[PDB]
Amino acid sequence: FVNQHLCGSHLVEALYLVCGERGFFYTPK
Amino acid sequence: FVNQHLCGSHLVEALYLVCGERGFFYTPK
Amino acid sequence: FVNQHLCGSHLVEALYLVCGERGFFYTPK
Amino acid sequence: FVNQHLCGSHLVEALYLVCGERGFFYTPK
Amino acid sequence: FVNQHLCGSHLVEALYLVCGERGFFYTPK
Amino acid sequence: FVNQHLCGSHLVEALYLVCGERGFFYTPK
Amino acid sequence: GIVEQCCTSICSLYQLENYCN
Amino acid sequence: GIVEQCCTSICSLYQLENYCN
Amino acid sequence: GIVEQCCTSICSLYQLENYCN
Amino acid sequence: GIVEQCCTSICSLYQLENYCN
Amino acid sequence: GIVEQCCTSICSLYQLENYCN
Amino acid sequence: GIVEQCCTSICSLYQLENYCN
Ligand SMILES: *C(=O)CCCCCCCCCCCCC
Ligand SMILES: *C(=O)CCCCCCCCCCCCC
Ligand SMILES: *C(=O)CCCCCCCCCCCCC
Ligand SMILES: *C(=O)CCCCCCCCCCCCC
Ligand SMILES: *C(=O)CCCCCCCCCCCCC
Ligand SMILES: *C(=O)CCCCCCCCCCCCC
Ligand SMILES: [Cl-]
Ligand SMILES: [Cl-]
Ligand SMILES: [Zn+2]
Ligand SMILES: [Zn+2]
Repeated sequence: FVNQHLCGSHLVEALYLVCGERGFFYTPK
Repeated sequence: FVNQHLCGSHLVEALYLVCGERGFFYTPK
Repeated sequence: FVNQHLCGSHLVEALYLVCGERGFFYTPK
Repeated sequence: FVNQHLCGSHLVEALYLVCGERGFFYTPK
Repeated sequence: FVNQHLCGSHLVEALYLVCGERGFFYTPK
Repeated sequence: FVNQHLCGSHLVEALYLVCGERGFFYTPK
Repeated sequence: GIVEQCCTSICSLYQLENYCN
Repeated sequence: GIVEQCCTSICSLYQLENYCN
Repeated sequence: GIVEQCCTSICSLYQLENYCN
Repeated sequence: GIVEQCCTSICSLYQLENYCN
Repeated sequence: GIVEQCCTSICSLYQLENYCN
Repeated sequence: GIVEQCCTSICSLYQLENYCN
């Protein structure tokens, strides 16, 4: 589903702004 | 620092595209 | 100026995420 | 609806490029 | 369809990262 | 160079919005 | 509303000009 | 999963805080 | 068309390589 | 303004909230 | 080119239109 | 780290893959 890929691209930018120096891990699978 | 933040914003976008289903860990300096 | 424009591009994206349903007024220098 | 949030993120970047120095107001509600 | 416009905005950033110095052409029609 | 890459990332986004259905050819230096 | 106009139908560049300060 | 939670329902800013290292 | 191929089905990184100048 | 402060120093989430409606 | 002009000086919408197909 | 290398020198796709899970 292409809609999943588009939403993930907005999740990575949200985690980057929120986590900041802490960092984030993105793991859909 | 400000410009370092801007590079990371595009950096996480690039990492998300390149890795894909594998995912990644983002750790800043 | 060029780099100021780039910061504003990420700035409005950050403001949109943080505020949400409230909305915001963006006024540049 | 998540599709509303995604479209809004593209509206803020469109207003920023169009309004420029004038500025914009985003008010969904 | 608004979903077409959103996906195209993600295609241009994917071509830019992939093509790099080569460059890309975007031609939906 | 790094900052030149960042400007192109926003440049292709701006060109995509402005042109629209016409499309464009992106050629870097 | 901008959400009820430019997000249910595609808006041209001038359609975004209306909401500029 | 973050894909199964924050992409099927809209997540507030704090909902994104959970996945921070 | 790139719109009719990479936007109705998810395209891998190499699928984007085809349209590079 | 917003540019004069946040584009020269990193602005925290509380500082961004001051610009919300 | 496009980078040599717009990445050193802010390009107006008309200038961007010159690069459209 | 990732910032110390890719934000000062352009990183190729192989270099980005080293940061993938
Ligand atoms: C976080 O504190 C950043 C640490 C990296 C050092 C940043 C400055 C390195 C020298 C570059 C100076 C260029 C800007 C005047
Ligand atoms: C719009 O005209 C910007 C007004 C703010 C001043 C920009 C320059 C401030 C000093 C920084 C110089 C650094 C770049 C050489
Ligand atoms: C690709 O090789 C870029 C070619 C354009 C020249 C870049 C440098 C021009 C002078 C600006 C120096 C400012 C940074 C110290
Ligand atoms: C605030 O909630 C905005 C009020 C109007 C929302 C309308 C949402 C309609 C559902 C989405 C339809 C279009 C999907 C792209
Ligand atoms: C990896 O494949 C993620 C596993 C869960 C995927 C769920 C996808 C459901 C289809 C999309 C529904 C929501 C559309 C916005
Ligand atoms: C120009 O109009 C492009 C020609 C092909 C458009 C196909 C649009 C199909 C409707 C969207 C289906 C997929 C939604 C993600
Ligand atoms: Cl930048
Ligand atoms: Cl989207
Ligand atoms: Zn999007
Ligand atoms: Zn940038």
